[PDB]
Amino acid sequence: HHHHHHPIEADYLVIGAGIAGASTGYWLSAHGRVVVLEREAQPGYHSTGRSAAHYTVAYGTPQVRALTAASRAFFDNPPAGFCEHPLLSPRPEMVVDFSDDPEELRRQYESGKALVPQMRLLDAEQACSIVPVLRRDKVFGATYDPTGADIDTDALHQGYLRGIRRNQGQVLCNHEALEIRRVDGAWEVRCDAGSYRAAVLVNAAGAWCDAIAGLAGVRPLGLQPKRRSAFIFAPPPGIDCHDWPMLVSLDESFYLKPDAGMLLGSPANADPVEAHDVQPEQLDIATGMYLIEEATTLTIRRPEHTWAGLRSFVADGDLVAGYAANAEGFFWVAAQGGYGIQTSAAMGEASAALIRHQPLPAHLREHGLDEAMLSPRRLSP
Ligand SMILES: Cc1cc2nc3c(=O)[nH]c(=O)nc-3n(C[C@H](O)[C@H](O)[C@H](O)COP(=O)(O)OP(=O)(O)OC[C@H]3O[C@@H](n4cnc5c(N)ncnc54)[C@H](O)[C@@H]3O)c2cc1C
Ligand SMILES: N=C(Cc1cnc[nH]1)C(=O)O
Repeated sequence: HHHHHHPIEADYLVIGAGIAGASTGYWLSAHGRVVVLEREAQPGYHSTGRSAAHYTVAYGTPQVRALTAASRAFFDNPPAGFCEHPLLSPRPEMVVDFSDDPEELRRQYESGKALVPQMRLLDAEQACSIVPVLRRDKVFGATYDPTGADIDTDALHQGYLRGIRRNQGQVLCNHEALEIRRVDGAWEVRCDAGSYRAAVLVNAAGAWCDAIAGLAGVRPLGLQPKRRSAFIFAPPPGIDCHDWPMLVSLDESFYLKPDAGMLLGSPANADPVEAHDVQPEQLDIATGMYLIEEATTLTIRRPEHTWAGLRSFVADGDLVAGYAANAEGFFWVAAQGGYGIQTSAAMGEASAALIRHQPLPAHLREHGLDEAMLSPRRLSP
């Protein structure tokens, strides 16, 4: 009984305009009519706007590391017109053993080196030379990856969205998917002012991917959102930290990285929560500050910024890009975990190819990617 606009027909409806939907949409948009439906007034209000903006190959499961490695070429050399400035800035990563676990440190070095030939094994004095605020008594060695990079996430994200629009796609904010139904051979999404129809529904809804499946009547993946908090604080007078690496503890108890002229800290937490607009917890922030003040000579007065975001995982820690079994046209782009920005070029290209029933492009297969490794079918016996 209330007015709605006539339905809009497309080839692919993408739910969510974060890095997952934007990257998938970007690679789809040259081939057909893309409509991206985003709940919020802005596309990057949830996880894509809350990251540490870093690129690190030796991080995550083997599938994650391949997706990340395979994304570098786009990031370093994107198409003409994609963006105005470089997407990556040099930022090596140093993983420091603060718990005296040489066997773990060696395992991570050998593992890392196998993918990153320039990775180095450092002794405690070498780690303290690189970040001189480290407490030598607390340091037992480190790994060092000279190939790490900071990512200009806003430029990357906006580049994907602009690409969609240049290919006559639509990116519609304030268009929460409220209902989803298979109607006359298409998926039909009701938003508050009108509905959208396409043969393909691309579920790129971040921590809400299983909620979208629940609207559609599609069996969910078992996605678990996990809260991670972070904060920005001023370095003490006299400390010039602008060229420090990203510093991470071996057991992921905290990390620390320069953010221009400030420092970004985090307790690197993973507290399981429901999908929601997540806020930082005081205990998260206090724990991160405590651990930084114990590992280093830094004293932290009060943060300039605090936030938290959701890193969402399925049971095996791997990303998901594939059609749902037994649910025609429903395509998952999910389980980005702590890796959705640094994997986005490979995930977007792969997902788009698979949506289109195409082979994975050579450069992706050469990095050891295949359809089965990405598929949600692997979560099932
Ligand atoms: C503290 C922290 C540090 C991190 N560090 C890094 C890092 O250094 N590098 C890295 O690669 N990753 C990092 N991550 C991970 C990265 O943030 C996520 O993997 C990535 O942002 C997930 O993108 P997404 O598109 O899946 O999710 P989101 O960006 O959350 O996008 C999903 C979108 O779906 C929309 N949506 C949900 N439901 C609906 C609906 N009903 N209708 C319409 N739209 C809907 C949401 O509003 C949202 O905009 C970090 C994350 C955190 C929190
Ligand atoms: N991905 C991160 C941080 C990161 C470190 N190096 C690259 N990324 C996270 O906190 O999920």
